[PDB]
Amino acid sequence: NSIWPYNFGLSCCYVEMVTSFTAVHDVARFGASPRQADLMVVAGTCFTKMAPVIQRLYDQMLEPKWVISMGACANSGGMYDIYSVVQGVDKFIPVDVYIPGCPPRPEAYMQALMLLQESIGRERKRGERIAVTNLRTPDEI
Amino acid sequence: ELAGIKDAAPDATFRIRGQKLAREPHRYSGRTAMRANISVHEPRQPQDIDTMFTFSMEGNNQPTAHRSQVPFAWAPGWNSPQAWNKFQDEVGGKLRFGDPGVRLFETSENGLDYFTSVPARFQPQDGKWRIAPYYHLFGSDELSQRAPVFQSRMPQPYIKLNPADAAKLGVNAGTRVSFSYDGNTVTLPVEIAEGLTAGQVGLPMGMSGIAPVLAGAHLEDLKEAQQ
Amino acid sequence: DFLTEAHLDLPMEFESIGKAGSRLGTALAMAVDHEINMVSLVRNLEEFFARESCGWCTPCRDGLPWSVKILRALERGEGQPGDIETLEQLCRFLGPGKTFCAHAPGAVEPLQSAIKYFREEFEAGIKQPFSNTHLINGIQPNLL
Amino acid sequence: EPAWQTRDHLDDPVIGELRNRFGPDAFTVQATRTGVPVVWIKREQLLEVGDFLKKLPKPYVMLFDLHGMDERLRTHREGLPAADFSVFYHLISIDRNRDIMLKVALAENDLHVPTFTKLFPNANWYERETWDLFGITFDGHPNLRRIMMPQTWKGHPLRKDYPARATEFSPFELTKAKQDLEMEALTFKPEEWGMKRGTENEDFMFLNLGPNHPSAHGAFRIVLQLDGEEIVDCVPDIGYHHRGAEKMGERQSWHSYIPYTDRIEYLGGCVNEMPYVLAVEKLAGITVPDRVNVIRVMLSELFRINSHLLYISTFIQDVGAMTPVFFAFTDRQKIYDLVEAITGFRMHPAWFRIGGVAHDLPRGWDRLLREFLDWMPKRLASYEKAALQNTILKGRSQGVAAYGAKEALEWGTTGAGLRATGIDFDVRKARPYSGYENFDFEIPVGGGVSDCYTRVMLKVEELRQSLRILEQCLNNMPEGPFKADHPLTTPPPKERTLQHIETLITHFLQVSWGPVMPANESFQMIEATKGINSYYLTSDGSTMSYRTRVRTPSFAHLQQIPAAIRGSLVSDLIVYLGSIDFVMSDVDR
Amino acid sequence: ATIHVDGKEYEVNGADNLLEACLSLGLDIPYFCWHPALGSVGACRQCAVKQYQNAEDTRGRLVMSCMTPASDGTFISIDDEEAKQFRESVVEWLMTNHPHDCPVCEEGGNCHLQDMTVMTGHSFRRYRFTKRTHRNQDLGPFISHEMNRCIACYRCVRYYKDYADGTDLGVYGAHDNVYFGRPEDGTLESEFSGNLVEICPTGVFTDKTHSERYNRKWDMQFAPSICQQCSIGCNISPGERYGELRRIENRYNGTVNHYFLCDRGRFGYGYVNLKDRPRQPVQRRGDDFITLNAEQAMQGAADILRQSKKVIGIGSPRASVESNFALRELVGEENFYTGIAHGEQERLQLALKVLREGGIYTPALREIESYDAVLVLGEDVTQTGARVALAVRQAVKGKAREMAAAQKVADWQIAAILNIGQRAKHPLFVTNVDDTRLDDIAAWTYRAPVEDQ
Amino acid sequence: VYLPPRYRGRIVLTRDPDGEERCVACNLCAVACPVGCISLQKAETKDGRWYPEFFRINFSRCIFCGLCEEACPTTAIQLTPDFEMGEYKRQDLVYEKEDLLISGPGKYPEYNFYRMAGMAIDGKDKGEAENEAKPIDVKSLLP
Ligand code: SF4
Ligand code: SF4
Ligand code: SF4
Ligand code: SF4
Ligand code: SF4
Ligand code: SF4
Ligand code: SF4
Ligand code: FES
Ligand SMILES: [Mg+2]
Ligand SMILES: [Mg+2]
Ligand SMILES: [Mg+2]
Ligand SMILES: [Mg+2]
Ligand SMILES: [Mg+2]
Ligand SMILES: [Mg+2]
Ligand SMILES: [Mg+2]
Repeated sequence: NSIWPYNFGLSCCYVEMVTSFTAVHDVARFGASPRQADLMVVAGTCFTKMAPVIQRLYDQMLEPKWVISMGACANSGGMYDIYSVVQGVDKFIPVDVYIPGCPPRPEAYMQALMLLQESIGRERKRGERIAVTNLRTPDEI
Repeated sequence: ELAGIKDAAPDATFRIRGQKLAREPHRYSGRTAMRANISVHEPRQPQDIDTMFTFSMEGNNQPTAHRSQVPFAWAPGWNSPQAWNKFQDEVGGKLRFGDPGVRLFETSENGLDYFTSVPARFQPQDGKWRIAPYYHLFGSDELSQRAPVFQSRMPQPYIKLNPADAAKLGVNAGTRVSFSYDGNTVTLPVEIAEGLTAGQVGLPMGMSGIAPVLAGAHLEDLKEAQQ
Repeated sequence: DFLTEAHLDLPMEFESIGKAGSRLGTALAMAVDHEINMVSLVRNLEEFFARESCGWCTPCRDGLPWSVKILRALERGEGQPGDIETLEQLCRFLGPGKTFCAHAPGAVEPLQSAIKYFREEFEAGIKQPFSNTHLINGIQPNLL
Repeated sequence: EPAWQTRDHLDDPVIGELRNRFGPDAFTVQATRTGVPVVWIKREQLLEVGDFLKKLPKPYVMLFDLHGMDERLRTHREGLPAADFSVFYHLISIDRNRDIMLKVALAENDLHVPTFTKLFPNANWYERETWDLFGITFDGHPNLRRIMMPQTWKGHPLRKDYPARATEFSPFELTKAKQDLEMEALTFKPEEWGMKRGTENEDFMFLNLGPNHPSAHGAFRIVLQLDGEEIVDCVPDIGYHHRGAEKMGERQSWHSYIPYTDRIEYLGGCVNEMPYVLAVEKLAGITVPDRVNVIRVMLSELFRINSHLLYISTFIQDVGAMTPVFFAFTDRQKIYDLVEAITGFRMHPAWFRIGGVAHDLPRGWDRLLREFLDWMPKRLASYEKAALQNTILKGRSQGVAAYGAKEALEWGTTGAGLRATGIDFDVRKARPYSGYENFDFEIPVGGGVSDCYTRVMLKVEELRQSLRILEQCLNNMPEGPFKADHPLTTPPPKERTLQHIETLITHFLQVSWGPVMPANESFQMIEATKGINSYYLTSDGSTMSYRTRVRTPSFAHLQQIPAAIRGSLVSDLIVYLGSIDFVMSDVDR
Repeated sequence: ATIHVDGKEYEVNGADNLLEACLSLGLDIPYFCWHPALGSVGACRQCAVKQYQNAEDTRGRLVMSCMTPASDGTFISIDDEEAKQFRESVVEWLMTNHPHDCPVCEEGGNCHLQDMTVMTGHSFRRYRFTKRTHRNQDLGPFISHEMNRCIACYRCVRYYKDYADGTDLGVYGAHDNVYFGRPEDGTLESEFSGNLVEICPTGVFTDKTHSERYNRKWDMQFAPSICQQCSIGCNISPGERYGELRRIENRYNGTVNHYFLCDRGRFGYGYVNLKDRPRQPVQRRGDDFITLNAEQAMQGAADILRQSKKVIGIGSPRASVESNFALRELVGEENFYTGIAHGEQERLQLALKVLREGGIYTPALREIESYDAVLVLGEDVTQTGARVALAVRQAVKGKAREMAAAQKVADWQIAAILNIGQRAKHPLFVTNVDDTRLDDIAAWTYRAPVEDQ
Repeated sequence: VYLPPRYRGRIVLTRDPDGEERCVACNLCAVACPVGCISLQKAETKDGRWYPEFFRINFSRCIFCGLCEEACPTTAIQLTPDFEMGEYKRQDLVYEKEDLLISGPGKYPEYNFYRMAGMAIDGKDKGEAENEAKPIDVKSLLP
């Protein structure tokens, strides 16, 4: 129950979860650098220029460290299968929890924090989503 | 003698304005998911050091490109086979910038002599049956016949016989017949062939169990199936 | 081509009737009396000209049946806006030169000639709002 | 005239002048679907045509854009000189509401062009990028380092013969690029970055300011040269947010590229896809109905209000002292809820389609917008008065980084940077686009100086006008289609392709192979949330772009920074960065 | 030889129709029934272009491009408003009866009707009434049949009957109910019936071998390859998807097989998708099999071969020029044995000698369609190399073309050329042990042993 | 949290008013995807019915643009208001039809593509589509 996330959000993912703390337990109540960090959150596109920065910020934090890869750009390339973008943060950093979306909703980050802390202390969620009869039609609000 | 195979196609390092020729349409689909069940980290596109083509769309396939080896015909607005109109100088004419082939030899100045060897007339031998080659489009090729689609199409094995020689034995229109050519004793149905000359038997060349090398050879004994 | 009562005094020869809009064919006239609805008569003609065709050229083979169906709908009372304007487009695109033979150029002569003189009997059949879609549920139609 | 037909501008008072001064054989006027006369100058007469244009009765006093183009594989190039590569210069004039696009043909072997960095100073970064992406050198450039790619790159990306896809990941090259950074953080030589080496007795620390700082929307790695705590010279280091978005336009059809237009510069959802969609509509020949125009301007106003609220709040908070205008972000969320109810996507809606819009507005957008327009105005008034009566702001940010009309013109500044110097040049009012002309909204300008406070006050009163436009949109939304009936609209209105075979065929081919835009060139310039950006599309007749050039404004706004702050302190630079509305994805595209 | 198209002035061959010339110049005219191999018939009416005269006739007349001679003083305009509207309405008429099934059609992104419907700029349905429907036939195990998608362009019938001499496919019915198929369900007898899958502009005839494991055209990956089922070098372009050969399509070659293949080459490709093909070098250690690497296999093979008193190689006649050579180099020139019987080779090197050392020109596969007389002495050309049989079939129709050119009939008006011929052919004398497939056109067939021939 | 009826969300495959799946495996969504994260293969039911043999969508690449749903001519694939769980391995973010095929008709309740198509399946014969006429045989007697 003690995580101080060092949000390394680069692109529109960053300004989408600009209010990530809102859904947080320990932060926002006192009692901010990778030298004293435990959780890194890679959110924006992983370019071929920011990659050394990301890797050194990973090697600066100490071993009890978990990284969360938010968005579809940090996970695997993205829509940007381009010459100047590394095709996933896991290409050079061992990721712990992946989150899909472009960009993911802050609820996704909240749930990712919960799902990662449950690792320390679709198949499992398929029945609910698979069998829903009907949906609200796109004609109202 | 094969010095002409070097010109049959441009080697590697042949580029069209720096680009190498493409093997896939520009809008080739499912690139980051067609190999996802095996592993989600997509591999690098395969490297073609052999030829001038790339196993990807990052290449060039334009009607006005200056090469004669076209993987496929597509032009903006003309998706179908009619896109081959854009690739030829005059429609129905040769491919623009020539056609991809090199004849190895050109007609010589002087020809051969007359072959002064006429074969003697074919007189049928009693107890021997010269094999007449019958070739089938489906099933007479070593590799095509293996296609599970040609099994439906290829004919059933048979041995054609002249009516004057089918009636000479007891065999009639469909009776199985056993014959020995080598160690093997094959047994095939019988079809009557009115056009086949008397002292011959037909056999489907290439079809499994009958080697195309069995053309001109004579099977030494033929009789009813002896059920 | 149909002709009204005014054209009844011109001499029966090629040039006269050709200049009057119609054409002298076999010179065997047909008199249509007042009790014959023109839309029903033109439907009876176009269904013969459409069923009696051959399959070689698209304008005839595929456009005469469309005119037959439009005329059946017009004589049943289920015409729609854009029907007569679709029939008139068939008289220009089935004319001489657009089709392989002369069957359709002549097939579409009574149609245009009846429209010209009796358009009122054709309009009187248009009693429906043009509609062609079926309103798929979740899609909002493209308005006008 | 349908307002998009291919027309050469022979009846333009500038080509007559160019003919009177150079003779009627020194150039060839190309007929394009842009709005500007495209003249094909020779390489040797470039520096004497640019200067002649700069010295005129009503001159061309702004170089708006300058980038190359690879023509080696281009079939339909009729009426154009023989060229392998080519560089174009789009010069804007303000006193006369006219533009001109010079062009220079080049050969693959002799690939170099005289430098424009003497006429228009805002050609340094443009030529650096043209040399970075194309192999086009510029004879006489102060420093011609690669600006977008790292100096260790080997190829030239935007060339045709360069694969536009990511290559096998290189761990050892990453290892080298990571170790050499930490090692060679030892000699920030002035000569390579052009900083003249100081005096050796001042602060030679050469602080690489903010490799990761929240003031700038990205790394942006600005390098400093201080004498005391003054800046005497500074060079920005950009390229860290460059996802290939101009080369992607050559790998995606005219339809699939719209999400990339949305990502070009976030914070603006439909503002970014408006110029691309209008340019490809020019390429196609579509004239959208009134309903589509009003829908597009409503969405772009919503996103403009959103981005302006974010910028104002962030500057107010980041100057050091602020009223708890926590809600303005709440209102941003409210606008996002509206955009989500309308487009379905919230962020990066990717709503605008070629020839129209994706869906007809939902059934209950009326009340959804009316409650917003009844909840906003009093909030904005409070917003305007709290930001004005806050004297801490007028102290910490007033005269911090001030430039005039001349500097804003010569550095390519647009938006609120410009138009605060007194140059009333707004694209919505000058060159009305997408039925902008039918609304009543006055464009706020400033008097003389253009500093942080004046820029922020201008962006503040640039909100009430957006709200007036929104209220007019709500009051009179015309009834009609949301997609122009045209054989090239993409894709055809669904309820018809679901039941008609012709529309199904059109939809099939347009979403499978892409719509075939006839060979031509198009251009559309709009007024974005932060500056002016425009798309210069070149269709080779295929189902994808042959070239997509995005002019984003934050490029010039960052380029101007060294000139704007010289002899200023570091805090002045910080509040300057906080005042110029810029994004790093906007900069690097 | 100097036409005016939309003001522009081009230079064309004045001996071909306006559709052919305009398509050779790079212009875009829609057309369904014209094929550059089957001549021009004016059936579909879809290649209409306005034709003027005097260079100042402001009111031309609509005429079909494929049927006008494209002479010298010709003034046309492809883009005329009336021509545009007629071409559009012509596809609208075809779309009146079409089936709403592009998604399920075997050929999407490959259909010519889709191309021409998007080309004529028609994306709105005014038709309101029912469509005509048709029942399908069972044409064989090769090609399917969906007569709902027929636009009656007559390409299938023209090709199959007048070109390939099929005799078991034609047209039935009339008056918008016309039908193109076999007289009764059954397999199509013609060897060259596969070409119906690309001759037909719509998805009426589509091959089953690709229909089973289907993939849209864009998804395919092609490469220029050569058919390997025959002694001719018919240029194909096989398509792959998900790691298996999906289909074999024709690759134009104006010197060998311009537009047409066999069925043995178009459909006999299924031997590469077999699930028993060797995929790794294995070694038989007595009775068990152990899969090897590449370097492991090479090292093991070399270790066993270096200890051998003599190594011989047996190349095949179906490999490639290198594969055989490469082998020849591995075993020595001396130890390389052609994997064909002695008699199979003697009459192969004799044929090679006749081709090389005999001062007689051996024609290409398309130059066979230009010879007057043919003597097929000892070969069942239809069953061994069948494209030569189709070329001969094209050569025997040369007398009709001569009779037509002597009467000043253009070489693209195929209906008049055929009508003038009236079953008059060049002499062709086949010769085989029994009946052939070229007997319907042969002047005389000799049925005798290979000594009497 | 309230999400708009608008599709953005978690791709999902639906079924028609009947029990059968909507998808017909035409690849129109696999090619319209900007990212190329959809990959399927068409299989054919015994009678005549097209259906996807395997359907696979890479959710580590999906940007949720909605272009796929916009391209599908059979309304099979739709974007519904619900987010994917953030997986642990990234391999488990590749959904394979089993996961995607929902039990219901989705946003559009009564649309049945095969009621529109012209080719025959088990349900409808040649002349039983929507706005279609019974097939007249060429061997008929009527003129
Ligand atoms: S995942 Fe989407 S929102 Fe996040 S950085 Fe990438 S493109 Fe931007
Ligand atoms: S117009 Fe003549 S040729 Fe054409 S379909 Fe009708 S009858 Fe046949
Ligand atoms: S034949 Fe062509 S137009 Fe007709 S349904 Fe098939 S793909 Fe569509
Ligand atoms: S079956 Fe095909 S080729 Fe034959 S007429 Fe119909 S569309 Fe033309
Ligand atoms: S004739 Fe037939 S079998 Fe021979 S190469 Fe050509 S296509 Fe293949
Ligand atoms: S999801 Fe839609 S577009 Fe994709 S294959 Fe299925 S029916 Fe076709
Ligand atoms: S919504 Fe996702 S799955 Fe569908 S087209 Fe877009 S990126 Fe691909
Ligand atoms: S192609 Fe000329 S009439 Fe059909
Ligand atoms: Mg190889
Ligand atoms: Mg000719
Ligand atoms: Mg049936
Ligand atoms: Mg059947
Ligand atoms: Mg029949
Ligand atoms: Mg076909
Ligand atoms: Mg070798």
